[PDB]
Amino acid sequence: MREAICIHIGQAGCQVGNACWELFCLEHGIQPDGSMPSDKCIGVEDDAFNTFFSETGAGKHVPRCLFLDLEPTVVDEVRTGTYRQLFNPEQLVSGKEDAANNYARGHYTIGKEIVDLALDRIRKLADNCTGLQGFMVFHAVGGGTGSGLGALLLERLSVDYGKKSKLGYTVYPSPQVSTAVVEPYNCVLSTHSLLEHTDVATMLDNEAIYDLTRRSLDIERPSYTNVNRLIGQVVSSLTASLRFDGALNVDLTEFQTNLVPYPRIHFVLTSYAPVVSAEKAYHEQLSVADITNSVFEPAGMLTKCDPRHGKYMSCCLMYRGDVVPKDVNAAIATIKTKRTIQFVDWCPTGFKCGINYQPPTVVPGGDLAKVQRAVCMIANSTAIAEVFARIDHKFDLMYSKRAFVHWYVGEGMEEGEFSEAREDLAALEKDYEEVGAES
Amino acid sequence: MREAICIHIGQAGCQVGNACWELFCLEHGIQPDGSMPSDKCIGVEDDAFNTFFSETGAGKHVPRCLFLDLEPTVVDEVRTGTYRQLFNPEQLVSGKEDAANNYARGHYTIGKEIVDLALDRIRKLADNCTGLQGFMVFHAVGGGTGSGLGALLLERLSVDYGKKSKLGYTVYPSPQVSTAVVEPYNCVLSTHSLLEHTDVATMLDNEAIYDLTRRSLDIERPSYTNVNRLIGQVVSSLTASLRFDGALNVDLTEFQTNLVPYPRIHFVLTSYAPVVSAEKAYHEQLSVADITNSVFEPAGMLTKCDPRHGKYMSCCLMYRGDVVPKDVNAAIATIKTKRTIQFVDWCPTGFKCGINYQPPTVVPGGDLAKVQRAVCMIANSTAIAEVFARIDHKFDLMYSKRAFVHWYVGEGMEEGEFSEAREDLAALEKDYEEVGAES
Amino acid sequence: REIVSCQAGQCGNQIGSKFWEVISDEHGVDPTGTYQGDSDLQLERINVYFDESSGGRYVPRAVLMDLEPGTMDSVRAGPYGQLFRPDNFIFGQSGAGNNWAKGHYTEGAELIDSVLDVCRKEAESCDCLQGFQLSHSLGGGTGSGMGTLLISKLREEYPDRIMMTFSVIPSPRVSDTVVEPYNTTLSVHQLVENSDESMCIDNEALYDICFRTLKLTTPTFGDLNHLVAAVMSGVTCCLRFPGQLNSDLRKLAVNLVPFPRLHFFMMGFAPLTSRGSQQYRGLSVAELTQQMFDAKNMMQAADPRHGRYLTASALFRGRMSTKEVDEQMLNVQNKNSSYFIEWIPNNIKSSICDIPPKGLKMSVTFIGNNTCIQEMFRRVGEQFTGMFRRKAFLHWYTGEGMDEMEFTEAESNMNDLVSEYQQYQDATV
Amino acid sequence: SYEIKPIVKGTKRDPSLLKYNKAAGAGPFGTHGYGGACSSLRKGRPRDAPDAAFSEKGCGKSAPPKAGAFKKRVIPPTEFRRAYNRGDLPIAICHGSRPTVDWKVEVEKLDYHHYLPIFFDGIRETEEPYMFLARQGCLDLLERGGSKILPTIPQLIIPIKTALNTRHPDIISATLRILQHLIVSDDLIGEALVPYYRQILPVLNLFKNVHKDAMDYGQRNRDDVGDLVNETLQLLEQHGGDDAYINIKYMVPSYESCIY
Amino acid sequence: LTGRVLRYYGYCIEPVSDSAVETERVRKVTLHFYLEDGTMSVTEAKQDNSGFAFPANLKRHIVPNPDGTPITAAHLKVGQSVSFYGRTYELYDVDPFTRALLKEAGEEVPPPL
Amino acid sequence: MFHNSYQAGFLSILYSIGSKPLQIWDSQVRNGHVKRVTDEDIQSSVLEIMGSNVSTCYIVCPANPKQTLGIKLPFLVMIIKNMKKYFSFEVTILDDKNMRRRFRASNYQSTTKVKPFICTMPMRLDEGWNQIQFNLSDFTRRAYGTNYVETLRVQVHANCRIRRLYFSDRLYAEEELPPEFKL
Amino acid sequence: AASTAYQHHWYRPAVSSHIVLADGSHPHTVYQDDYQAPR
Ligand SMILES: Nc1nc2c(ncn2[C@@H]2O[C@H](COP(=O)(O)OP(=O)(O)OP(=O)(O)O)[C@@H](O)[C@H]2O)c(=O)[nH]1
Ligand SMILES: Nc1nc2c(ncn2[C@@H]2O[C@H](COP(=O)(O)OP(=O)(O)OP(=O)(O)O)[C@@H](O)[C@H]2O)c(=O)[nH]1
Ligand SMILES: Nc1nc2c(ncn2[C@@H]2O[C@H](COP(=O)(O)OP(=O)(O)O)[C@@H](O)[C@H]2O)c(=O)[nH]1
Ligand SMILES: [Mg+2]
Repeated sequence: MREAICIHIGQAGCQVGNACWELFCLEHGIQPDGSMPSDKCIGVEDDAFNTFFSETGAGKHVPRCLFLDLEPTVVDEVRTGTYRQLFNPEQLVSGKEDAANNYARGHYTIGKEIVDLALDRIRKLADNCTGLQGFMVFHAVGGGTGSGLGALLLERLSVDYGKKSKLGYTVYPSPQVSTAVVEPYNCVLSTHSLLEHTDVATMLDNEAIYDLTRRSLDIERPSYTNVNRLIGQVVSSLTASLRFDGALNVDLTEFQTNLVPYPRIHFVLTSYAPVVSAEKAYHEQLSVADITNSVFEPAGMLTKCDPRHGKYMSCCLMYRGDVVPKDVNAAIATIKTKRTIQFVDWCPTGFKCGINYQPPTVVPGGDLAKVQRAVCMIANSTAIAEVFARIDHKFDLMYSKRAFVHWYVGEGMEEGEFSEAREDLAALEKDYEEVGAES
Repeated sequence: MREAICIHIGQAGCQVGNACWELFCLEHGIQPDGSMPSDKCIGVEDDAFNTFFSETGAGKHVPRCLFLDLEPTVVDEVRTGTYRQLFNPEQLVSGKEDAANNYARGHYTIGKEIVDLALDRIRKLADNCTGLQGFMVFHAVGGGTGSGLGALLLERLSVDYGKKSKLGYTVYPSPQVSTAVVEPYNCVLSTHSLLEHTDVATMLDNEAIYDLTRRSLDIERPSYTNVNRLIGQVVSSLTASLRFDGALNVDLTEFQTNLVPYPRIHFVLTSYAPVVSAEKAYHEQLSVADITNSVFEPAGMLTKCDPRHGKYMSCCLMYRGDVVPKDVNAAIATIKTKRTIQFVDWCPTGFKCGINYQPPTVVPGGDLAKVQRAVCMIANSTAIAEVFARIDHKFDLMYSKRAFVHWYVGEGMEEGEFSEAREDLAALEKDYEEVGAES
Repeated sequence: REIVSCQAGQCGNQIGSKFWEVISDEHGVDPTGTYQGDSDLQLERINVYFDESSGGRYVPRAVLMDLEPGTMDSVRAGPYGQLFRPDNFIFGQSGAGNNWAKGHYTEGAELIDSVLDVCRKEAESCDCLQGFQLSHSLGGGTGSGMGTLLISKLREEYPDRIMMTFSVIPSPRVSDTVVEPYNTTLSVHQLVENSDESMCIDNEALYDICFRTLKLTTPTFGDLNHLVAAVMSGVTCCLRFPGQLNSDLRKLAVNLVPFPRLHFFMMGFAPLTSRGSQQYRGLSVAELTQQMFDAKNMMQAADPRHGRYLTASALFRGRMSTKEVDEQMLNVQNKNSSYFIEWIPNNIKSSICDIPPKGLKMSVTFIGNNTCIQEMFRRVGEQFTGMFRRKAFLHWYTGEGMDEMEFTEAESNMNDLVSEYQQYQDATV
Repeated sequence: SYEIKPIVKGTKRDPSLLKYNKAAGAGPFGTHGYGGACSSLRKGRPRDAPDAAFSEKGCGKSAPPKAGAFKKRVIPPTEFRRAYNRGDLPIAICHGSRPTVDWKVEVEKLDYHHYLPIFFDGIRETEEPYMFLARQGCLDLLERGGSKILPTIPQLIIPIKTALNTRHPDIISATLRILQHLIVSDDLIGEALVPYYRQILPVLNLFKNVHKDAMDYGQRNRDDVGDLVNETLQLLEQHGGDDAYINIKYMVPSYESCIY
Repeated sequence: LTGRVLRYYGYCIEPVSDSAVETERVRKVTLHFYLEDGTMSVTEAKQDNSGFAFPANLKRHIVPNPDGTPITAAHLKVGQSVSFYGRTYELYDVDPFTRALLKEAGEEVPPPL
Repeated sequence: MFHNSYQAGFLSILYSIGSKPLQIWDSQVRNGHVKRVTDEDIQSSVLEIMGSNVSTCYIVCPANPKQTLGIKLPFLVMIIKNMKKYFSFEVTILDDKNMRRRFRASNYQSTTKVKPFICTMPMRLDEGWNQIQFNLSDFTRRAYGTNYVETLRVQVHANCRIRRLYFSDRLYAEEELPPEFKL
Repeated sequence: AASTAYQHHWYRPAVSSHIVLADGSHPHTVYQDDYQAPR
């Protein structure tokens, strides 16, 4: 029970899903063929994997994931990868041709001919789960599929499943590093849909991961593999509360009401620490206070956004390991005593904490170090106005003389869709500054 | 005890029966030489083969079947095939010159040519049967011999064997795929016997099995072999209730009473599920509700007949494997609560259930995968009106110009037999309309 | 006071096989037929159900009845199917066809002679035949039709002896036959006249017990018929063992049947609890009575809240005091007198047998002649009228020799019984 | 402003006939609380629910719903209406002092097997002229039919049953009078009716003791359903057979023998 | 493993009470042990003049020992006694499939008796 | 439609003399034609229905399938001309047990047969003009053992020549027939 | 090296002793329990 359905949309979604499922298999001792060989100390008939893996009468476990992509190379590589027997033959939907970095292409032309099949797969996933907590959606709005097809899928899931929780660990465009040029267009168009049909969206850009891995993880040349492994570690830390016992057990929908002050306010910073290499893991006495301070440090943030340029409306810390509630209180108190990080005047509490007793793992193939305790922040702050103002200024620069607009309007999208989504983001940034304003 | 005699008419009936008999041999552990080995693999009840195989004192099991085709290719090639020692040298009747896809030729010139010897064979088929349940006749009404000779054989069997059960598992012309041009003529002329001298007729048109193999099996290039294997699986599922023990064992007459509301109304749809490949077999939680819903789905249809175009009159379910009675009841309850499918107003019960403890067997080298449980549906519904209307519309289109009518006239048929067949049809579609009309 | 039993149809054969398993358990009889009980009481009154042979084998006094020989083979393929005498297995070559007419007139007549012969032999062997018991289902072909023919002939031959039936009335939610209302309507009118008492068993209520009460995941017909076997043993527990307040089948009939037509009863068994909650439950007379009168504990689909109790019977088993088992009835009557009929004071008959069913501290079987049985009679009545307005599935019955007006006569009997139950439900003082 | 709904019970505009005979009605053609005051002088809130039945506390004031045996049932469609509208019956009303039935064709020769069941089926009717024509035709045919009434009994049982099951007291009284006239029409007709007690008696047993020093001034109408039931039971026992008493007792336990 | 069934031939020694032709009866049966499920079934060969209307069989299911534990393949041993449901069989022979399977599994089957 | 109308003596459902004779008839035509022609035998205009397929093209009364006739008259008299070609007609009636029973007569039929909804008969028609008389009540009794209530629908197929269709309560003689019903 | 419907069949192994007494003996009647030889 307490299942969470993973929906990996686009190339970035597929990569982060591969990393997440490798991490989950290592968590639950599930071999690449999809079974536990022999576990004596781990008691039999103990099913903590139900939230991510569904059992079969043959003793084999199938992940509760839908790998939806419009182009076949990534899905085919996943098919030919190590998890051949693990990943389901279906629930692994691959299209014919890519969305061409075009939101309209992914949302109106090729997205339409695949969303019905994706929803059939989602229904076949959900009817199995009798206690589905919600949908964990992994996508990057910069590309075509992750923007358009993700928007369409979320739009139809909203009406199909009512008020089911939706946690979208979304990769928005980074301030200055880009892998595309129509990326601001795709982000602006997808943010409109995500505002209405995304319960909580989580920052997952690339520059912050690169900088964090270069500084703390102490490797000169990190790449998408390291970024996806860190994303998977964050996701596992967030979702482990419903997987293992702890002092403060929290579900996916529990922090939905604690982290969202207003319906339009659902984009959240994510932090994780101690994200350190084994070179300095023994050097540093990674206590609860130390890891909490490193998490609260803007340097350790997983998006290139500045908490000090905004105000923390709310925070939700996820302690993972041997973290004592007394140590949690000490860390929270010493955080409140600080001045550089400040809460809004209307949210004196501003804090949520959830403690799980299972220590975080270390994944071979990754640069992380084994630690008896870690902590992941998911925090709503007014600082997101900075990144949205940056991306919408890029959008205004692009749409000023209508560059790359014929490509979008050819697929079938309205020409006024750009403008109307732009007033959407204008109202979004407006309510950001006015909710950051004092009374 | 509980003997049932298999009849195969036409080439299509010959291949259908060949697949049925290989499946029966695999189920009953009978090697192609005709005798069980010293080391049994089946472990089934000792009386299981008694309903299909006569046991000779030497220890060989002879099938209780009569192959009857008017041209020697298929019969001789079976005589030379793998089951040389399995099949009786007699009971394998072969004509010398083909009926040439002409109902009149296969009913008057050559039907009376071969019917006397066919009944001579059937007499010794039946004298060895002390509890003969009935005759299961496999043929295709679209051919010449399979229509005309089948009609004459059914006439003689009905007039000489009294009220013995007649289960005609016949192959109708499909709505759009048809291999012959005089095929609607053959079908409309065989309707004379299929309305009066047969008891329960099951449609096995090729298009629906084609779509089932293309979609469920995910095989791009399916053939007559796959179609016949599916048909044999359906026949085995239908007869397993009398072959093996079960929670609700039903003979032929038990569902004969339950499935035929009126003497005219005896044409019944068929649908078998779950039919899956080995790739997708082990990744799915095959539940009773899931398999019942898939059966009721048009994907599981073995006939090109959309249920929503009519009202279900009497459905019968044959579960095989570990199927639980209240699991069946829950599936039936969710089917009743489903609104997209509707039952006729005067038949509130409308459901027949029979559970057998023998899971379906798998033919090595085939496309069927090992399934822990399965279910086959046989259903009388008013949705057959559209297919009957399309077939006699095609008949009217050809008969308006009297095309291909001299061929039937010259083989001993009065030219008014076409008008009689059209009258019988036109009576049938709108008597189906009568029985489906609301009270 | 010997009782001779008959199992008609597949349902009847399975229920009787499990019932004989339970009875052999209670009397300490193995499948070999030898007695290995540890007490004198089990062997003291073993002659009510078992006849001793020369070698000491205790053959059940049961006659099996079904046109299908496959299920006759299967029922004795079980371990406790070896108890029955081989000659009692009477079957036909052709099955019933799931047709009441075929099982009652064509194949019933050609086979009923041997069944009457063996039943007459058993009756003659009985020192004092108290009565006949039948187990069958009203929806089957030969279980309903041939069963009703059998009960009619035994009524004709033995008018004064007690007649008992255990009929599994089919229902639309567990409808596994399209002619279930036809068979039920054609059998109910025979059961009204030819049966002294007719206990009703229902599959929806049995599954409700197995799921909501017993909590076990997937019990099949075996565990489903375990409850019916326990009830059918608890009916005559008072005959088979002595108790503080003895009772027999005519005891129950006299104290339970107010009028000749009204002899259809609902059944209940206590205790009934899951394996995990067996040790957490405190067994007592109060808990027993609450499970008896609990609506969900009833094993037929008719809510007692919609009707009133003509009469109830409490066959308690186990060493217990008497004023508390009577005081439970005191409380039930006093605080549910709205749901009990006023002009029948003390609607609850009580009887105590010291010997409990094996494996239980204390138990009880409940007999209920509530007036809400009319609801389940109707819910088959409208179904019958629905299929009979168009007269579909009727050519099968008419071609087997039945007459058209017999179906209307069966409707008349259903509606008359329903009207009688309504009249005596709403009758005042 | 508002609208008034008159009480039309027992009036010319009474809709009971319309709602109980569907085919009828056609024309001639066709807040604070106590948080520290925990005291023993307050009792728990009573349940008084249908689910409260058979609970440990008890059902309380809850009662099971009435079975509605006395419920005035709806009239099923009658073949008499359709036959009369089609013109099969040669029946008319001879208006005058007291209305009577005029027979267009010769009446001694008409097929009783075809006509008398229609008339007995017409007793369920509720509007003029159908009810009057059916009942008066029944009266005439039974009074002066002859020996041809007897063979029609088995197909006459069903209309009498269906008229009785309607639970309308007026229809019960009418069919009771018609049944008495049926019984006093021949010699063997009572013995023929004896085996069919199983289908005619239940309504009589239900309505045996229903009655509408105060003198019953309205008695020429003879609408007393209970008195009619008692009289027809005594008359059945009189003009029945040796087994008539036991057959009547099998269905009316409160019956008391007259001939004995 | 769906079709893997061990064979175990056995005989039942059963005294006869009052037969003029015999005083002892030997019932030769075959035990099928399905390795797929652990279920066991008992079948009896139908002789031409055995005098039995139909042979006594046991449909496959989880056959328990008299104590209550289910009977596995370890309990079934050649030359030994198997007791269940009050019925005792002395196993004496198996088929070549079971023989070879026991050989490779490591249990040395006794020679046929 | 005639439930509320007078039904005694005679009731014509089709007559080739009216201005638009097919008011209550649906001319379901496929590969055929329905038209009023002048017959040389009687020197009068009569209905004339042709078609390669007898089943597809026909005329049915009433035109509206939901609507139905209400004629109680047990005799149906049809003045039709034998065109030496395949011909058929259909009469749906309502029986006493409330089934729609369907009596068909065709010239291409071999032998009569009865099936739970239909009763098919063969006809022999003399050369020239024919007066077919169909006794619905007697044939319903003969083929079903069931009383006749009233006819619901009449559907005479194509490939024939038609003068007049009328229901009568009893077997009227030729002399007793009115002059307008003559030939 | 080496869940069909045949799993679900459960049949009692042998005669099961009573739980009324610790020894498992079949219980005595009320008469035998209460009315014994006076002590
Ligand atoms: N973390 C991570 N992000 C990736 C990866 N691959 C692509 N992305 C993100 O994808 C964004 C660009 O979009 P695309 O290259 O078109 O990929 P997409 O969003 O899945 O859309 P399509 O590939 O066109 O279907 C970049 O800004 C990246 O952040 C990856 O392997 N890891
Ligand atoms: N399901 C199935 N259908 C077949 C098979 N072979 C042929 N058919 C179809 O059945 C129709 C009639 O085949 P038959 O019954 O053999 O009649 P026929 O083709 O005239 O045979 P002959 O007279 O011997 O030549 C053909 O038009 C095919 O479309 C088969 O093997 N399996
Ligand atoms: N409780 C119980 N009911 C059964 C069993 N087998 C069949 N039934 C019921 O019996 C009805 C069908 O009766 P059927 O077997 O056709 O009777 P038969 O034809 O006379 O043998 C179904 O509605 C089932 O609910 C069983 O083992 N236990
Ligand atoms: Mg891509």
